[PDB]
Amino acid sequence: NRWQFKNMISCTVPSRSWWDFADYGCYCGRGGSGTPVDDLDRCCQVHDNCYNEAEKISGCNPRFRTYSYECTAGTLTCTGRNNACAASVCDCDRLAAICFAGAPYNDNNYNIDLQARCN
Amino acid sequence: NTYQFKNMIQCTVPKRSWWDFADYGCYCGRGGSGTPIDDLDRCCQVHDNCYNSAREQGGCRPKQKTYSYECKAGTLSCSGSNNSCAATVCDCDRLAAICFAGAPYNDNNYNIDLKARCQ
Ligand SMILES: [Ca+2]
Ligand SMILES: [Ca+2]
Repeated sequence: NRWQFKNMISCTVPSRSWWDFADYGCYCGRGGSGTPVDDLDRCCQVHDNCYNEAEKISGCNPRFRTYSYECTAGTLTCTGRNNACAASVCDCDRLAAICFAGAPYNDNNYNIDLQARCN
Repeated sequence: NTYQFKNMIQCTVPKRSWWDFADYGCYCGRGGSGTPIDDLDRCCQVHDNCYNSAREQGGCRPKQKTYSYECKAGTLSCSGSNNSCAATVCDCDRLAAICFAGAPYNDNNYNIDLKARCQ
């Protein structure tokens, strides 16, 4: 669920609150449109697509589906106790939290003007 | 779908671009959490709750479900054709569309610092 995805970000980017990703670029944070401003934003577009697939599973609400994971000294792991939905969702979040850790944070891309830069 | 919800707004609040509401306060877009900054932000929060309830019917996906509405004179109307989901998602947009037309708009509350104002 949404809350768990915050802990994954906490697990791979311990120096950053999850609020720095809440509204960054044209994708990180709700909705999403236009061309990704950078690498970090591209991680979030991918994450959205991922969620969009995970929703094809019957009755699968990514944002609420509580899954089974483990964060060990930096290493994220989706255990096998998850159902097709939870299993998918967990993977969408894991690959996203690692993608953020890999990308560089452009402070000038935090809370940009959506209208001007994302149509 | 959101193309439709975007039309209900364009219909009840013709003096404003839909973008004016895509990034306003803590609930009208990004963030989705905290205390509504004003009468308008509260409209979106209620819209958000409304979508979660509607998300309960299997397959019902608010952002992607098309319904039957008619906008004439500033008076919206969901026709008695929509099915369970369609009928619910529609009523959600309709009530939000109206709300938006009756709630004051504060520029100061547009594109605010989510991290420092929605905790
Ligand atoms: Ca998004
Ligand atoms: Ca913003």
